[PDB]
Amino acid sequence: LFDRQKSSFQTRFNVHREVTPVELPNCNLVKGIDNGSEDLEILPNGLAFISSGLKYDKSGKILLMDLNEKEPAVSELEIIGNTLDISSFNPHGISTFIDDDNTVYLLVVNHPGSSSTVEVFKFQEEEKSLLHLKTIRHKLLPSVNDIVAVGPEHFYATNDHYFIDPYLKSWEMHLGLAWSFVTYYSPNDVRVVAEGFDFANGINISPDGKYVYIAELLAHKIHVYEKHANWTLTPLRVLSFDTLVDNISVDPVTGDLWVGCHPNGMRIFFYDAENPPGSEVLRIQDILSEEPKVTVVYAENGTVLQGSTVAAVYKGKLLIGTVFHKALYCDL
Ligand SMILES: [Ca+2]
Ligand SMILES: [Ca+2]
Repeated sequence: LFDRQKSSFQTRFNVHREVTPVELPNCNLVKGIDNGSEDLEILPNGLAFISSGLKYDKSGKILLMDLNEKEPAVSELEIIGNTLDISSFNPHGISTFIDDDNTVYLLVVNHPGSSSTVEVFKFQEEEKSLLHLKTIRHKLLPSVNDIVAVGPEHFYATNDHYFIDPYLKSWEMHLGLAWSFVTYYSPNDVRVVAEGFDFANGINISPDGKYVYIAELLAHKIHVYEKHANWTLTPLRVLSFDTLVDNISVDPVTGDLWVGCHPNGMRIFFYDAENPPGSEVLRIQDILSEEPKVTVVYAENGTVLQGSTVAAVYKGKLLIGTVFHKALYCDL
């Protein structure tokens, strides 16, 4: 006789939340993005990569925007290589890593069918193209959501579920088992570095490499860890929010986290065109201090932008992307 399941479900999914709008000046929908912009990452030179076309006649693709232009226009990056099947390319989280000779690597979570891999590409800037280097999969990478690169083929990955089969995983989620987990992957060594998560989702790292941040979507929490020289993670603190936190970006200059969120779990998980999900963007400053300063920078009911997952800032501008629909480019 335990209504505990119903009340635990109602809080994880935030079932009655209604967005308090927070407005920005000069918001423009990005021309050419209509099939999602689930993750994005901006380089220090202002080039932004965006994954798009995620599925749970328009393919998965990676898009490029040059945010130094006054009206940035998106372009599709061509994938070259014969080691990747691009017909099933279905991109999700992404990360970059810039090596010492200045080579830019792009890592992309890919879901061909219901499996996960991480695809490593080298960015060829002049040609506007991604050279495929390699496809990574692993038994400890069953259901990958996002990664943060710490080398050309080294990364921490979140897995949003423990199970791969879609029936199993959807039950796994509804029951609140919280068996999802985080994996450190390298050529030499692959191991679980944290576990027990209710829907681990965004992940990122501080600019000095000392701290890893992990979003726990359905617990509405961001976990902060100290990252050791040997890649171990030790819990340092946990932030709680009243919203479902999706992808984390890090401002390289200050270290602030910028977070894409879903106010209402029902509207994002149980989709319908008559009642679309809204959007919400959080800024988090001084995440190690006694009180982190948390600010809603943008929030709206979804009549302009539906289902924000990610946001990042570049030179006074905010770029926001979503799981399945548009993207928004605003003044701060
Ligand atoms: Ca990412
Ligand atoms: Ca995500």
